[PDB]
Amino acid sequence: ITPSLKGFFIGLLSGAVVLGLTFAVLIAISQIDKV
Amino acid sequence: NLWERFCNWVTSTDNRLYVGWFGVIMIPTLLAATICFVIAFIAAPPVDIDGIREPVSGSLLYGNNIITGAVVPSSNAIGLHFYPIWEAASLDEWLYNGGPYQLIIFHFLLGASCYMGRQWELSYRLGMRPWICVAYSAPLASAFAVFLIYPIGQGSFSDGMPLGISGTFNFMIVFQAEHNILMHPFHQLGVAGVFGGALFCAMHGSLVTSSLIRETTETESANYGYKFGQEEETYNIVAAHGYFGRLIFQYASFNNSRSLHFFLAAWPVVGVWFTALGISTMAFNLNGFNFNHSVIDAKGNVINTWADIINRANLGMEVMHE
Amino acid sequence: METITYVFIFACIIALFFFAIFFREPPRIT
Amino acid sequence: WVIHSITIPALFIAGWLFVSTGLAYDVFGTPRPDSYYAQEQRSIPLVTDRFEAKQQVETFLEQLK
Amino acid sequence: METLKITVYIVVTFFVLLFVFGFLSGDPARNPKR
Amino acid sequence: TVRWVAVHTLAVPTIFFLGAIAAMQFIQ
Amino acid sequence: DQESSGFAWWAGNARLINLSGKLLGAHVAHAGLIVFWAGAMTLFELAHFIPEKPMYEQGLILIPHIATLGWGVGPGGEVVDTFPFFVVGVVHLISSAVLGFGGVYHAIRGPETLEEYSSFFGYDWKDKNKMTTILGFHLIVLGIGALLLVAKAMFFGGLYDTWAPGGGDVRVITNPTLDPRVIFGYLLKSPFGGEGWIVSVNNLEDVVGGHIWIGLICIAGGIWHILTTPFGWARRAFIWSGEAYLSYSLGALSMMGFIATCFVWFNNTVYPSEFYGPTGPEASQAQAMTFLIRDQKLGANVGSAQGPTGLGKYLMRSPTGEIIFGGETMRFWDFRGPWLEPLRGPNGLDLNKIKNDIQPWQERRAAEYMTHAPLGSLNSVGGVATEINSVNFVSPRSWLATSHFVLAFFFLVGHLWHAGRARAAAAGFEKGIDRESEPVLSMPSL
Amino acid sequence: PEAYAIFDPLVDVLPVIPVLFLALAFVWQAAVGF
Amino acid sequence: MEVNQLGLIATALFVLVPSVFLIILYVQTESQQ
Amino acid sequence: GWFDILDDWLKRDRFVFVGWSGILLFPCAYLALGGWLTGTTFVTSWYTHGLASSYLEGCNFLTVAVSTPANSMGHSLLLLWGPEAQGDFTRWCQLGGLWTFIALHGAFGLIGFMLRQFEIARLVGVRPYNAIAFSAPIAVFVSVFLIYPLGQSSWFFAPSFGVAAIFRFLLFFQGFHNWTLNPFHMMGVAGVLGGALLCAIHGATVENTLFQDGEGASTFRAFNPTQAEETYSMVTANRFWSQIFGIAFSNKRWLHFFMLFVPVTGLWMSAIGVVGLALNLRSYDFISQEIRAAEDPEFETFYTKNLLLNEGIRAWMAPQDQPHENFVFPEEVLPRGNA
Amino acid sequence: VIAQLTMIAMIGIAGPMIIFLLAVRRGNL
Ligand code: CLA
Ligand code: CLA
Ligand SMILES: C=Cc1c(C)c2cc3nc(c4c5[nH]c(cc6nc(cc1[nH]2)C(C)=C6CC)c(C)c5C(=O)[C@@H]4C(=O)OC)[C@@H](CCC(=O)OC/C=C(\C)CCC[C@H](C)CCC[C@H](C)CCCC(C)C)[C@@H]3C
Ligand SMILES: CCCCCCCCCCCCCCCC(=O)O[C@H](COC(=O)CCCCCCCCCCCC)CO[C@@H]1O[C@@H](CO)[C@H](O)[C@H](O)[C@@H]1O
Ligand code: HEM
Ligand SMILES: CC1=C(/C=C/C(C)=C/C=C/C(C)=C/C=C/C=C(C)/C=C/C=C(C)/C=C/C2=C(C)CCCC2(C)C)C(C)(C)CCC1
Ligand SMILES: CC1=C(/C=C/C(C)=C/C=C/C(C)=C/C=C/C=C(C)/C=C/C=C(C)/C=C/C2=C(C)CCCC2(C)C)C(C)(C)CCC1
Ligand SMILES: CC1=C(/C=C/C(C)=C/C=C/C(C)=C/C=C/C=C(C)/C=C/C=C(C)/C=C/C2=C(C)CCCC2(C)C)C(C)(C)CCC1
Ligand SMILES: CCCCCCCCCCCCO[C@@H]1O[C@H](CO)[C@@H](O[C@H]2O[C@H](CO)[C@@H](O)[C@H](O)[C@H]2O)[C@H](O)[C@H]1O
Ligand SMILES: [Ca+2]
Ligand SMILES: [Fe+2]
Repeated sequence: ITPSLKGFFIGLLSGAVVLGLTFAVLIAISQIDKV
Repeated sequence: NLWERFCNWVTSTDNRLYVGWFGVIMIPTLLAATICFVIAFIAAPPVDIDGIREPVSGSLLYGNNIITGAVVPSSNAIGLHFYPIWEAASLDEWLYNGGPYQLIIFHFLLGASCYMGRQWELSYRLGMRPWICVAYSAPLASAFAVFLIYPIGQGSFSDGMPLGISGTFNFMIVFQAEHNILMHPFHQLGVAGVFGGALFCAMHGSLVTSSLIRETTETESANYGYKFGQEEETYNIVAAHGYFGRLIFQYASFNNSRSLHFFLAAWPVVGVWFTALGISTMAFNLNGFNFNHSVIDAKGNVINTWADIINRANLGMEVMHE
Repeated sequence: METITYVFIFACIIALFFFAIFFREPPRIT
Repeated sequence: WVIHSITIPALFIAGWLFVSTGLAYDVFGTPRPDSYYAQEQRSIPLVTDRFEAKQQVETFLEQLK
Repeated sequence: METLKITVYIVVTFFVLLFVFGFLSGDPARNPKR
Repeated sequence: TVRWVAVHTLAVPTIFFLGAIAAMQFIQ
Repeated sequence: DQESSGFAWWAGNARLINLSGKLLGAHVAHAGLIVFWAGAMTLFELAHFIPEKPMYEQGLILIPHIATLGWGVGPGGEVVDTFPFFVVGVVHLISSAVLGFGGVYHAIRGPETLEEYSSFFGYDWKDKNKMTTILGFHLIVLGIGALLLVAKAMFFGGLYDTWAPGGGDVRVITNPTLDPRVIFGYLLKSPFGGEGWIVSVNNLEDVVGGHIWIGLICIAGGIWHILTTPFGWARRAFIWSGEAYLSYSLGALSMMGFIATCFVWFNNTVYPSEFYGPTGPEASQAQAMTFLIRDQKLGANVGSAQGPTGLGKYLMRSPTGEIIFGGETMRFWDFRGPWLEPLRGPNGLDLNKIKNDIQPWQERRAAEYMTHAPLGSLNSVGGVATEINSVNFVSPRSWLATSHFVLAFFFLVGHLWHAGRARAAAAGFEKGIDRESEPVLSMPSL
Repeated sequence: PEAYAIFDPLVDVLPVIPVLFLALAFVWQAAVGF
Repeated sequence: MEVNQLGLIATALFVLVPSVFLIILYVQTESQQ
Repeated sequence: GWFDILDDWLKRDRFVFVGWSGILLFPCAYLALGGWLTGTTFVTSWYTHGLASSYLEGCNFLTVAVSTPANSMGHSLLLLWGPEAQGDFTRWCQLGGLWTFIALHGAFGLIGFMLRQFEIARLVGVRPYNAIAFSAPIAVFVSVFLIYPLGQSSWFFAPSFGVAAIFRFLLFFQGFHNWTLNPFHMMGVAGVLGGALLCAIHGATVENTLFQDGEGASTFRAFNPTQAEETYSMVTANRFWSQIFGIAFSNKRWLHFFMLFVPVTGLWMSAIGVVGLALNLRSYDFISQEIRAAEDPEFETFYTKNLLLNEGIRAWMAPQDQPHENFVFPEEVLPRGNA
Repeated sequence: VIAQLTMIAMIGIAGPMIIFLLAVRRGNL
């Protein structure tokens, strides 16, 4: 695990999570306002 | 009577091309411009801009693609003087000093003006609200600006636009050198005026094509279903309204076509007027503000903001021209 | 050679104009 | 009409300070009005190559006069 | 050269002369309505 | 709700940059 | 009123077409502004004004006018006492205070229509008589002032002089030139290069003698119209109606602009290059001579010479018998300024004479016009076009010609706008094409 | 002039107020409300 | 003056073939009953 | 209805309309704008171009923008962590990585707008000539800001996202790439103008033909948008233009579709040229005249005069514009006129 | 400046005031 690889890992790791977290918010919110 | 009958024929609308009273100037002058143009464009003796040195061949017969070929404007030696045929000593003298330029633009302009009216005096005789001639002022403003006006600021038609596809490019660049037109605000609106014209031209073109009440089969062309003279509405506003009304917030959708189409025609026009003002502002040497040494350190060194790069490039060009 | 192509190309333009103005099929009403 | 006499003033003053405090300087790394040319040596501290710049920007900034 | 001078004058004078009377004679009278 | 989330997350930073604009013009 | 009787608000002024009582309220108020603006700039400029330096240096668009009538100027363009400048501006302000006050009075408490309170003042747009009656009075009044100029020219004080045998400043004209030979035939000159149309006006006394005619022509005009009534050929054309009157006004007013654009930019006679700044043609002209003298001064003879461009270093021989400057300046060999012409000999410049005949003012002044060659930016970044951040100005002579042009341009459009709406209105279909019967609907189909 | 020496803002801005009339028209439309 | 020797054929084919292809389609349409 | 309930929520009716694309768009878009302003105010361009244009220095509105990472910084994407930034924020702004932050977040945002411009349709029923029309800026944006830099030594060559920035990018072509004469760019100037022109001429004609549905002089409020017949007679407008310019449009359909066409086709045929110019295939000296120019100096065309101009721009602009190259030109060497 | 600036702010604010007083009066418009 060199600097680049480790560094790159950090990006995607938090990156994906951030992207994935949005989905939860949307998913949850929708469930909240069920017509 | 002959006159009363003749007058009735000019005004008459049955003609395949309407010639109003403005057509009495328009038709002969333009037809005289073109004839003396295309010829002069094809065969121009190597018109000289400065009697000192350098003849310029913008003619088509001499080794010129359409791109490079242009009618050279009049020389500086001739200055701004009215320089018709007979006033010039010899015919070849009248060509060698750049006569045909000064001949075309006069008949062209004085032709272009009467055209602006000819659109009017037709509209008056078809019984329709006549504002087209207002809209047409925008190009005609630009025409007078670059052809007639700007050289007056320079006192010579030499600095006027050489008319041709390379000639025009040469003009702007050199014009950019001296007056720094890019940073000028009036031009910076003219850009908006042109884009937003092209922009709106796409949307108002798109949204209405998007919504078409379907009289056509899928195999058949979609256009042909429109019958010239349909008193049905060919395009749903209710459908297309909410479209743009959903795409962005519903408040701005311009419910009213009569409200829209006007705004459609105000944006490009008013955009262009400022340019023909932006030029005339330049022709008098009132230039675009160039922010220069806007930044400086405590040490007196020049932090050299972008505008300086442009300020240099222009400073580069002007030396090149002379 | 060079020039004579341009005049030719430019000619057919004009020969289109005069041709396209007068000879268009009138789009009748209804 | 309630907290809009509170939020805006307290918040707008923050932006006022980060300029006044100059906190924005070392946050965004903008040069300071006196800081361009360390010593005299008038030349562009132009960052050059990769896998360096983090260290190379240090050099230009290191001197600072 | 010189003959051309007077010629242009005559020709230009003619149109412009032919031009004004069109309006100086009953131009508004020519229109769909009145 | 929905609308509030728009302006709040948009115009709020605007008020925060206006500090930077003004408080700058008095530097130097 | 509201749109119900009328049209929409953004255009809402033309709701006034049929209300004369409101209409006077408009103009008198509007005229009030123009007056008020006039004196304002006067005082506004007077506060920031520096009497020592020249006027064009100050960025000053008005005081030159007042000065040009010879008040507080002094010889040498001295600008002696500013108090006459002060009196002019403040008086217009006080005058405006009356105007708008009246303008308001007709705007509100004044009668909404004048057809009753005063039948004399009452007028109908469509009437071709009582209106023409009005056209007389103004044309009389407007003709009075023209004479009232000459009252300044021939009698009270004296007007500015462009060309005096020295100093070029102040003279009271004795004999004005008047006759159709040089007056009516004057405007008959070509507009183009080398002969101005009205822009030549070599002699001052032209304008005075000229305004005499325009003085005595207009006074005839009123007396003509007051005692007359439109003829047949008039009635058949011109579309008598509320709009058209405005439409005609524009066209005239427009073409006036382009003329006014032309004077300020070229004519040195009326606007003295001295305190209006040097004319564009003179600028490069004078600069070309300062280079000439500075080199001719020291160990060099420029008379018979060639340049790197081949035309010579300074002097050339025009196709005309006169010899001129070279460089870009050759495009202006027509210019004759107060300083240059005496330096000129029978044909062109007399080189031997050029060296000797220089004055203390000329060379200095001719060099003073070197720094200012009309140029500059909207933020006023001056010097030669690409010269970098030095000598920042825009010569006021360049402002007017720019300004009035842009305005004059619009009024062409304006003229071409109302003239459309005027005639179409009279034609009745201005309201939009009629859906019942389309005029095109039944026509021979080509 | 020295008798008038100070009215700073008044003499500083007279000329802007003519523009203000155009602006007034809109406000005078605003209350009227189109 | 000197020129691309074959450049002339370029124009001709670029003029005629697209042109012709529009005619042929058109003359057909004219024959539609 | 797990996935289901999510759907209807996105597709519901609210103030604005957040579609599936909205998830992609607003975050990606709001950062682009949200980034640009920040980089505009604070982040300098100094260590990159050696010349500071940014809002917190003295610089105005027009002359500020976000410059580009330098040439020897290469084509790297400059992520926030990265090898180079190593997760350090400050040096990630100074290197101009914020630039790339704008482009990429912009592009996807720019895409996300396009998709929205679809997702509206299928739940409305309009035909999607809107999105398709919008592909022209896409091509222009992608070609200029993405394909063109990649055809160069690094990101350094690209518009800097500013008012004045784009200008030093304009003359940048005229001097080097001789752009005006590139024919693919002449098709563009056709399109734009041809768009602007016909934009104005349509809006004028239909505004000059109105059936007079209302009373008052001003006809705007005169329009009632209820199941009406065409608000303006095509019959008049047709016979109108046919007698002046000579050729008219008889199809409301064929007209508008021709509006959509020209601006679009105007840009694409320009977006081709730029790509062709990313490779430095730039349209340039005609072999005919050049060789002829070698047969005499006196022969001159408004072409030949441009080559001097394009020559001067290069030499003068070069040292400032491209400090990384470390150009020093002597004085006499600059291709000055009068020589 | 500031003194002068204050003088300018005070010197011509009759526009809005005029309308407000008139609005309160419900005079004519
Ligand atoms: C001689 C002066 C004059 C006079 C008295 C009139 C009189 C009239 N015109 Mg008119 N007009 C004139 C010149 C004149 N015109 C010119 C020169 C033009 C061409 C520009 C026009 C174009 C014109 C149009 C297009 C219309 C009129 C209309 C009218 C009628 C109502 C007035 C109106 O709409 O106000 C309206 C007042 C406003 C809209 C407020 C002004 C807002 C503008 C945008 C101000 C911008 C100017 C400013 C300097 C730029 C911004 C400042 C900058 C610092 C940013 C009235 C009969 C209307 C009509 O139908 O007539 C019957 C109408 O629609 N005029
Ligand atoms: C600047 C020139 C000007 C002038 C002189 C006028 C004048 C007028 N307009 Mg008007 N208008 C203008 C520009 C102008 N307009 C512009 C630019 C627009 C477009 C924005 C309009 C749009 C417009 C509409 C839509 C209408 C008018 C109407 C009117 C008339 C009646 C207005 C009214 O009821 O006043 C009443 C005014 C008040 C109740 C308060 C006004 C504020 C006061 C007068 C301020 C006093 C000025 C100053 C501070 C004091 C000076 C006096 C001092 C020495 C004591 C009036 C003659 C109306 C009309 O058709 O006429 C009947 C109408 O419907 N105008
Ligand atoms: C001046 C050029 C120009 C601008 C600014 C512009 C802007 C716009 N056009 C749109 C639409 C369109 N444009 C169209 C045709 C055209 N548009 C054109 C030219 C432009 N169009 C041209 C020339 C054409 C062809 C004639 C069509 C057909 C459409 C639409 O359908 C659509 C519409 O309906 O309008 C509302 C909108 C979509 C914006 C968006 O999705 O934002 C969201 C995207 C974001 C936030 C990405 C960020 C933007 C880029 C990547 C980065 C910007 C960098 C900084 C933010 C600022 C840079 C600083 C500058 C000074 C350089 C927007 C209002
Ligand atoms: C060398 C320089 C060349 C310069 C070129 C200048 C003209 C170019 C204009 C742009 C192209 C034409 C735009 C309309 C296209 C169109 O679609 O017009 C069609 C025929 O037009 C054409 O075939 C245009 C052919 C050439 C036009 C000649 C113009 C003459 C001008 C004389 C000036 C006198 C002062 C007919 O219209 C449509 O035709 C049918 C289409 O389905 C339907 O009838 C539609 O409803 C509609 O009527
Ligand atoms: C920390 C900053 C802020 C807080 C905590 C705050 C608080 C709130 C809250 C809780 C609401 C919803 C409840 C209600 O409407 O009474 C609201 C509504 C609103 N506030 Fe704020 N506010 C802030 C800043 C702002 C700003 C900068 C604006 C600028 C215009 C603003 C304008 C509004 C608007 C327009 C609404 C209506 C929201 C909607 O219609 O959906 N607020 N505010
Ligand atoms: C010289 C002089 C002077 C004086 C002045 C004068 C003498 C002037 C005049 C002028 C004038 C006196 C002008 C005139 C012109 C003309 C015109 C411009 C007019 C108008 C009208 C018309 C043009 C008409 C129209 C029409 C037509 C054309 C056609 C038919 C229809 C109608 C009728 C509508 C002075 C002192 C200043 C200075 C010096 C010089
Ligand atoms: C970079 C970055 C970022 C971003 C940020 C943001 C998000 C920002 C914000 C954004 C925004 C969202 C902001 C806003 C602002 C705004 C402004 C600042 C504006 C201003 C305006 C103006 C200035 C205007 C002006 C004017 C005019 C033009 C006319 C009239 C008058 C007036 C004055 C109004 C983040 C953190 C994410 C991440 C990291 C990095
Ligand atoms: C003081 C004085 C005086 C008087 C004067 C006057 C009285 C003036 C007036 C003034 C004026 C006349 C003013 C006005 C006002 C205005 C304003 C304050 C403006 C502002 C703005 C506005 C409010 C606008 C609005 C809007 C907006 C904001 C947006 C949208 C659109 C509109 C347009 C709606 C005298 C002479 C004795 C001298 C001494 C001192
Ligand atoms: C309304 C339309 C009116 C159009 C009017 C013009 C129509 C006339 C067309 C005649 C064209 C004659 O075309 C003529 O071709 C020859 C050779 O091909 C060109 O000649 C070219 O090659 C020859 C050698 O072959 C060289 O000596 C010459 O210097 C070079 O220009 C002429 O420059 C061109 O004029
Ligand atoms: Ca001050
Ligand atoms: Fe359309």
